[PDB]
Amino acid sequence: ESAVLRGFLILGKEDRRYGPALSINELSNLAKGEKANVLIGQGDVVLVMKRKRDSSILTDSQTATKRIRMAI
Amino acid sequence: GTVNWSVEDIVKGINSNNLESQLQATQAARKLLSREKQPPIDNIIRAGLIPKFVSFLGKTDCSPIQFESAWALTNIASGTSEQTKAVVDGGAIPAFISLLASPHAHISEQAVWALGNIAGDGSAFRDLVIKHGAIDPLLALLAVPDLSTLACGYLRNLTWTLSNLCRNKNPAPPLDAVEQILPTLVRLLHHNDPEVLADSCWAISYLTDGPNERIEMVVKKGVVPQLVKLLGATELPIVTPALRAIGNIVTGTDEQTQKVIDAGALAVFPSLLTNPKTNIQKEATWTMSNITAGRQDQIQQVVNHGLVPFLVGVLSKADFKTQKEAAWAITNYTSGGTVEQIVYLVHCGIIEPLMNLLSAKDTKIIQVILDAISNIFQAAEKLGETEKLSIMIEECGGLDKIEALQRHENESVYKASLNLIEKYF
Repeated sequence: ESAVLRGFLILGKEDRRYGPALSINELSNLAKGEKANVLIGQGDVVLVMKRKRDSSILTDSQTATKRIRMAI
Repeated sequence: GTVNWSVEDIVKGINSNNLESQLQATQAARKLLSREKQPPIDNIIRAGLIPKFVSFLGKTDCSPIQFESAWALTNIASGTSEQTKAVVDGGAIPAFISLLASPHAHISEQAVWALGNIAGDGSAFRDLVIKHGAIDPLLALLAVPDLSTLACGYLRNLTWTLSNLCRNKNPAPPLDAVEQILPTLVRLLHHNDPEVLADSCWAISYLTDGPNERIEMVVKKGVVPQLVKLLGATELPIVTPALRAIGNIVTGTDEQTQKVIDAGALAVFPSLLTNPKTNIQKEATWTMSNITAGRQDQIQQVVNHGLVPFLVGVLSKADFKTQKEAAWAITNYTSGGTVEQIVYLVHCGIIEPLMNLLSAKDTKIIQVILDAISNIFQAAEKLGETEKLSIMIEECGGLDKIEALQRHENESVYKASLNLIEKYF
């Protein structure tokens, strides 16, 4: 359990918006950037998020999606 | 002669039964659409001209009117989604794909450009351009033994359009299309032109932005060492997408993350973590946070490259969003690290800047920092040195911070802070 949970940050008590509690084994397959409730040893359910976190997708630094051809 | 026509005159010329009159009117439209901001795109659409322009794309016996219409349609397609849709709705996609075969390079180039604008609108038009068969002839334009023989602008436009065929992730481009394009991207990534390099890097940053299976397709092509080389470029337009691509890769498996470390990426981070461009510092620190979420041997590489003092620096002074990324780096480090690695972190001076951020008006960074503090105390327990740590925290005003958080609105925060105080203070 400890080894699996090292990959997650515990955010607090069970939050039903994130669905039924997973087992620790089910949690170990959770994707990056995701949250879930997990049943931890023993009896308590907590909300966790994976420590590998996905792109911010900073629109400010993105380049233009389209280009107009101006006169030279 | 074709300068400053009214839309009414353009319509009159285009409706004439005279191909030369139609050509002059189409050139007049091109000039209207290219000589100002903002060009009257909506007036041209409203005039009903798009179907005529699309028919002119097919006039193989009059290459000048193919060019003028291609340019006009490119600029219409450069606008809003509704404006790009009007171009697609007129049947322009297969007409432009046919024009890629033009014996005139300036005409093939304009078709490339137009297709880039259409694909750039979003995933649906990107995938529609692919379904109409654009990839084979686009890639065929690059099938020369030395890319340097191509006109620079021509090659830049092809690279940009290919990058838009790689862009957007809801949904991601078809796997088969990515597999077809990747070998050409690998080649463009080694081409010595700063814009080609920038746009190739952007393409790779899009392709690595997704599930680990998408990351693996890119890593297997062997491009990580070249990305790391470009990460150290002097031009910000190259460093920016190279860093996004590298950051995306280390969101993946421990093995994918190791490829980035093996390629020597960490040696660049003293400069990235102190970069005067705010967004570079932010994404570099984000990248570090996903590396310190790795294995203990990967944390040790962060240590060996001397990057912990740089994380202390960012935590001490940076844009708040960058400081938040640094805090994430620290909770991840302390969650996965050895006792020795954690002792080292404290010796580098992490405690004071960590405590100073507990006054932030951000619940998440508070949760992140309280978790980091808890992890550091757990290391201290194993060495039996919790009192030593408590004094350090008390002395930099940290205890006052934690004491206040007992009356925080968020339950996880006041429970966590109550626990630290009850247990160590």
